[PDB]
Amino acid sequence: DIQMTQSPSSLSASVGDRVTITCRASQSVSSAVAWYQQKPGKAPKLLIYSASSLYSGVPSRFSGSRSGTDFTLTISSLQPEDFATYYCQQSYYYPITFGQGTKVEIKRTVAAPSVFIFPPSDSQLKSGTASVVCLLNNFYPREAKVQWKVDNALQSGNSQESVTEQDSKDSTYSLSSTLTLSKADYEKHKVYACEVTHQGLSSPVTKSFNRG
Amino acid sequence: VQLVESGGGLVQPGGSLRLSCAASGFNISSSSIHWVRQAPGKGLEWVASISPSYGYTSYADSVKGRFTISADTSKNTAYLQMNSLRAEDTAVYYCARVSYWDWTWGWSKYEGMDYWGQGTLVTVSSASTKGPSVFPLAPSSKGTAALGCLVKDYFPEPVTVSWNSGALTSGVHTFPAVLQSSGLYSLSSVVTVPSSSLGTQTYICNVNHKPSNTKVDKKVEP
Amino acid sequence: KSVLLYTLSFIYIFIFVIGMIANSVVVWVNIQAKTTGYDTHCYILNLAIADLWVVLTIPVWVVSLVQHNQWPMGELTCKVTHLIFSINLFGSIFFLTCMSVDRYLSITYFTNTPSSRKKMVRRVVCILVWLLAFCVSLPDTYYLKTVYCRSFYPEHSIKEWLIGMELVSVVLGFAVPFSIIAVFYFLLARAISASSDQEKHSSRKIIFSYVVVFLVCWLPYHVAVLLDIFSILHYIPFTCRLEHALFTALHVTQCLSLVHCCVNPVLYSFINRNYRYELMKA
Ligand SMILES: Cc1cc2cccnc2c(N2CCC[N@@H+](Cc3csc(N4CCC(O)CC4)n3)CC2)c1OCCCC(=O)O
Ligand SMILES: CC(C)CCC[C@@H](C)[C@H]1CC[C@H]2[C@@H]3CC=C4C[C@@H](O)CC[C@]4(C)[C@H]3CC[C@]12C
Ligand SMILES: CC(C)CCC[C@@H](C)[C@H]1CC[C@H]2[C@@H]3CC=C4C[C@@H](O)CC[C@]4(C)[C@H]3CC[C@]12C
Repeated sequence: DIQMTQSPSSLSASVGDRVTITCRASQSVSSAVAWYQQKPGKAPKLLIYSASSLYSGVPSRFSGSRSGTDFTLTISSLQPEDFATYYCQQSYYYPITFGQGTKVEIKRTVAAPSVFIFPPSDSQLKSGTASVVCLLNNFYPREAKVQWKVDNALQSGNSQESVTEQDSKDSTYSLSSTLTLSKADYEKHKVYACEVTHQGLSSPVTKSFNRG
Repeated sequence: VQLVESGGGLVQPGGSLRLSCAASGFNISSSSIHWVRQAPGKGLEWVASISPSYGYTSYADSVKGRFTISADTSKNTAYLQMNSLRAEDTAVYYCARVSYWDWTWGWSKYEGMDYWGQGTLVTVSSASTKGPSVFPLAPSSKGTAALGCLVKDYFPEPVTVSWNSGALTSGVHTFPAVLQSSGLYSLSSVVTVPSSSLGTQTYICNVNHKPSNTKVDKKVEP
Repeated sequence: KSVLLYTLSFIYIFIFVIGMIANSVVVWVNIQAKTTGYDTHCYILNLAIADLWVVLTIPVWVVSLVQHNQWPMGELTCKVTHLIFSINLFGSIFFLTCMSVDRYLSITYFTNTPSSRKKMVRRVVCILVWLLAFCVSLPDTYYLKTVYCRSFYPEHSIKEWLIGMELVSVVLGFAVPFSIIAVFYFLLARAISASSDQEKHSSRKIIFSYVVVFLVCWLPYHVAVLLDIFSILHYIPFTCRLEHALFTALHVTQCLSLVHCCVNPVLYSFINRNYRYELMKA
């Protein structure tokens, strides 16, 4: 297997800006590279094939080059319809190996995250499993740190994090962290807390609630 | 070129399946057919490839000795048969064509996959169908409160959640499903509304599950 | 008679110029294209090199012919030229043979083979063909001397040697190459006919030319040579008219044969749209 590293892992460029994505191989592959474009939940399309040729149909903005074993895809103006991951393929040596991909996302100004805490309904206590939710709403950028510390006792290893995609209008994300315990374990503890640290927050925000 | 896949569906671990990519608009025998796989929320990967003419098939490491790729030129079709599937095979499979052109035999270029079919989800999960359990994420004690519905322990995907009979569509978020350790999905859908409005207009969330046609109208309220 | 020799000299000069220019251009484009992401073919480059060498050697033949069949140069030039010409000609013919089978396999067998493996296979085939051409050509120059530059075969069985050599030139020189090329281009035409997409892009009136130019080039020469050999065997009566007719036929058909050198670039690369676009770019 030929390992193909790709950078940068994640981009952030506003409409009209240039873009450059680099693909580094391991051995030497002679011009047998290609670049695709997978829109969210759709079959990838072929953007560039061979070292630098353009597949008939794509706009002239997309272009490729080559330098030894390092390949590069350059976009002059980043149209609003060009925001989707791009993958790097090599065909010289089987098995074919793809790249990690370089997601391209909208850019905007920093925005603080609205933090909320939701306890578990008394009805759910009957099931015996209690879950608490910490919600970060309408923030930017993707990076965000959320941690749980029940009565200052840090908890780790049991939590689920889920984020949405760039909002259509505001171009902002939204994150939910769920902490799951056992009914007896939840009843044993006194108070719960959620701490959020973010680029748009000067200091971490700690939102806490008591079991009663 | 109108490649189309088929097959796919929930399979018990260790079972077997046969996906079929049936081409059209060209003769399959003059181009190689590859199978590409995409894990949920991850990058693409290569699986196998076949030349229908004389059948020179090359497989990927993770599928060596397990996946068999065959071709039928009498119908312009390719078949990938998989057995002993593990939990890590959950993915979406596409079939791609590595176009070859003869009119440039002397001075050619390193071709690449150009025509891809649609996906065919292959969920290798030992779980079974189940109905979602809806729980109210009630508003906090104390200017815009937030409230939501948490649907837990449901299978398989998907689920559609609409708030207040579709009356509310601004400020409502439904996060993507996360596969719990136990093997049953969970999903939270939360909306933010003015604090004053609370206690006057009752908020209800609709959870509909086609696989078990289960409909729940949960009344979230502090 | 001298009129015929002067006309043949003019034709040879024209062929030399055209072949030199065309082969040089083809080799240059083939070398330069690899930097533009193309995948050029080894056989085309080797064929161009062989044609270039034959064209480079033509002038010695022209000078010898114009000098009333005299041989002013020494034996060293005799041997060197009669070796280089033969090696390059056999190499060109063998590459024309191998190229057809490679082209046919490209559409069925090599459809799903990584570029590295097919590149290695092509390099191996090229080396094998060069070695085989040199091995087949060596014996002819092994016994070539000047005293009139010609071949002085062993006396004890000299007769046999003559026909011996001739057989090779018709068995491994023209018979098998034509058989293989015709068979495999017919198979390729049938395979294209079976498919539908390939019909629009490609044309079926080029393969027929590929397989017919070989005859138009190498059939008259071989038939003339066989007639000469049969005459040397006294099967045909000895007459002034017959010997003159044989001489004229041999000279004219030899002049026609070297058209095979300058018609390869125009038939295998020039008509290619990608090659034309690349050349215009360069
Ligand atoms: C100008 C010229 C062209 C020739 C073209 C073809 C053959 N010969 C030519 C020739 N001569 C005559 C024949 C011997 N021939 C040796 C030879 C080794 S392998 C070979 N091929 C035979 C056909 C087969 O298909 C491939 C291999 N031919 C070279 C010397 C020429 O110079 C004329 C000499 C002056 C004179 O005519 O008085
Ligand atoms: C005594 C000589 C001049 C006659 C013997 C034939 C000569 C012309 C032959 C012998 C070996 C041949 C070389 C063998 C291999 C290659 C590699 C190929 O990728 C380019 C051509 C090249 C470099 C050939 C050029 C022609 C060559 C040098
Ligand atoms: C000039 C005449 C008399 C001899 C011509 C023989 C040529 C056509 C023969 C010599 C060696 C042969 C090759 C030997 C090995 C392989 C590898 C195989 O995986 C595909 C066929 C291929 C590539 C053969 C094609 C035909 C070949 C090139």
